[PDB]
Amino acid sequence: VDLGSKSSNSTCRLNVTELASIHPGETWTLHGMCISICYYENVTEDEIIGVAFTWQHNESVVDLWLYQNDTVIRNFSDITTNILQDGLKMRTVPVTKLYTSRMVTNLTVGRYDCLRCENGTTKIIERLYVRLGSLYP
Amino acid sequence: MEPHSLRYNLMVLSQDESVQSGFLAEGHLDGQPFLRYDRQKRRAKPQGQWAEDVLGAETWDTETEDLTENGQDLRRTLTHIKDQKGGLHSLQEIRVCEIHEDSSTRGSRHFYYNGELFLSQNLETQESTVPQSSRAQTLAMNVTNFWKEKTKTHYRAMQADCLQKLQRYLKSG
Ligand SMILES: *[C@@H]1O[C@H](CO)[C@@H](O)[C@H](O)[C@H]1NC(C)=O
Ligand SMILES: *[C@@H]1O[C@H](CO)[C@@H](O)[C@H](O)[C@H]1NC(C)=O
Ligand SMILES: *[C@@H]1O[C@H](CO)[C@@H](O)[C@H](O)[C@H]1NC(C)=O
Ligand SMILES: *[C@@H]1O[C@H](CO)[C@@H](O)[C@H](O)[C@H]1NC(C)=O
Ligand SMILES: *[C@@H]1O[C@H](CO)[C@@H](O)[C@H](O)[C@H]1NC(C)=O
Ligand SMILES: *[C@@H]1O[C@H](CO)[C@@H](O)[C@H](O)[C@H]1NC(C)=O
Repeated sequence: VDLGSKSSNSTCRLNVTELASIHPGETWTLHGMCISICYYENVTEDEIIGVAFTWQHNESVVDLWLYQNDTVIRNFSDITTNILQDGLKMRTVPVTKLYTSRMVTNLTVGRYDCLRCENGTTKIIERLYVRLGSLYP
Repeated sequence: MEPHSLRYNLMVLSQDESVQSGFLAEGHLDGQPFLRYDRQKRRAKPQGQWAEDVLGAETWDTETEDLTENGQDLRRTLTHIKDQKGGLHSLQEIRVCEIHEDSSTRGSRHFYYNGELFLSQNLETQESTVPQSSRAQTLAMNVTNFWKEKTKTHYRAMQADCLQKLQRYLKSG
């Protein structure tokens, strides 16, 4: 699967096996909550961006959803736990946000990597680890 | 045990057909003020010693951007409310999210025109409620029609924003 923008000559072939070793722009962990909100400036019409999900319990098991031209072009393979899995464009600044909100279960714990192609290489702009736990402190 | 909560209170004003520049805003966390908005500097700022010294300073960068987006949206909405009467008019939005002791969440927004509730929306279910009055119905039709011209995504994203912030603020304390 390809990410990035053909018009900007910045396309990258996704290799999920390489994601673990990529240094993310920002990285954090939530316990008992799965809400990832990734911030993309100056997204072009043809640019494919998205979110990879690597299961906590098997690093080889990776899901993906993809966004292009303000529409979801690929859902997670399992959407039953999804509360929100879509993008939106802000009005006051030229920013597109990708929202991934899911029920936290033994099947959604893991690593969520917000992806972008830059100069034909895969970047991770934000990485969120999700773990079980009590939302209420 | 009472739920944890994050509450935003924004207000915009109009007179003689012109929506004033800027907006008013405040935020409360678990019932206590933590956020104020400097309308001149156009900056969210801490309210109280706890918000000043405990919350990360990045809090105010994020809140400034988020309030600006919300406040400009509210200015736009007021522009499209039909009211040709003179005088100072106000549109206020109260937005709240909660985390309950059983770890479940709630979220809603409520709109007041000249102090009168005319529309409430449940941000988790997308259900809207309008008071039984001819005036409130007219106002709510006015607003909801303007919005019509990603609805579900829009409302759920507001809830996601709020919940993410609440979780972060609770951790800091
Ligand atoms: C994906 O990445 C791994 C690690 O670099 C590499 O061994 C493998 O050859 C790559 N797969 C493809 C199809 O390029
Ligand atoms: C996006 O594009 C605008 C207009 O060209 C430019 O001013 C701005 O710096 C760009 N944003 C970023 C963060 O690259
Ligand atoms: C993006 O979507 C719009 C429809 O909303 C369409 O008119 C436009 O051609 C699309 N752009 C591309 C490059 O697909
Ligand atoms: C992890 O996933 C890979 C790829 O599906 C599979 O080959 C492997 O058996 C799994 N390992 C475990 C311990 O579940
Ligand atoms: C993603 O899932 C939604 C809900 O089932 C569906 O409406 C939409 O067509 C799906 N999109 C794709 C590209 O599979
Ligand atoms: C996984 O979680 C579900 C609830 O989502 C629960 O019913 C099930 O027992 C769990 N299974 C394991 C092996 O943890």
